[PDB]
Amino acid sequence: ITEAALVRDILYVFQGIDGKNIKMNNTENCYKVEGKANLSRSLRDTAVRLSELGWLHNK
Amino acid sequence: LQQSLELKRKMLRDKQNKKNSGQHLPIFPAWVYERPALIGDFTALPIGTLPLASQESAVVEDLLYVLVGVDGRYVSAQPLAGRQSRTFLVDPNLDLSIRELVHRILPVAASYSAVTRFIEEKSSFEYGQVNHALAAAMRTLVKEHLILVSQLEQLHRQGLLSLQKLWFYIQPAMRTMDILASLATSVDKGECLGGSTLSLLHDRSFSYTGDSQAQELCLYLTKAASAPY
Repeated sequence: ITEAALVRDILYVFQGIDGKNIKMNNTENCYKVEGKANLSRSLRDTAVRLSELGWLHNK
Repeated sequence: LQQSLELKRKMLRDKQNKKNSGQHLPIFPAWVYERPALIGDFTALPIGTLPLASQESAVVEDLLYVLVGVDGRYVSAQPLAGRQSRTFLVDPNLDLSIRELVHRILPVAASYSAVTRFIEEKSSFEYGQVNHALAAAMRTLVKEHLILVSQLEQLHRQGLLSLQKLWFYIQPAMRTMDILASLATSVDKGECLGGSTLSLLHDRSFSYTGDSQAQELCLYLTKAASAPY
């Protein structure tokens, strides 16, 4: 996967809508991204850091 | 649909035998109810194979049509209309995100189709002067909803509108439509007429006292619907 897709997708995760690559929706624990980009920081760390805005929106 | 025809006549008889000094109490022609177009509600590329941001423009076009009650190419209004709850069928093969956003945008369409049906069926003479003005002042807000979707069509023509911006623009009128549709559901369900549909408009106006986004709506509706009584 590519980060250009992560931007358009996490833009929906701010509204709370489930994403293409970011499947999980705080059902257990919190939002989580599953991907094979294997970008340690971009695929996971930055994405999860930004997803908690969507989690707060969900609450 | 068929079951309303009884109710109208059963009400008419009570007024006829009650009042004989005023004769030949009015009725509308049969086609006023039979014709389905008079009321508000009634080459396709496979959406699977396109890129994403073009699917967005397509669904936005179909939803801008749905807001006025007319069907869309990729989204259909289900014709069941059982009980009163309108339902819609989005195309099965879409991007999950866009599908869910379409579902979250869709309740204003279900809360427009019932709102127009209420205005047609409860604007016949039989339901009474108060139930007439309730629909007749709900009808002005239907017009203003049409104004809004016309402006959205202009913006969409200029390629300058997206589904995410649509989401924001339809929030103020989503509350309007939800208040009108739940209120219509209650008025029809209780078979309330006369002052029974002037009590319910008082109690729903107490219901929201600090909101002031729906309170002005309800206060205006009752100002207009209490002119008859």
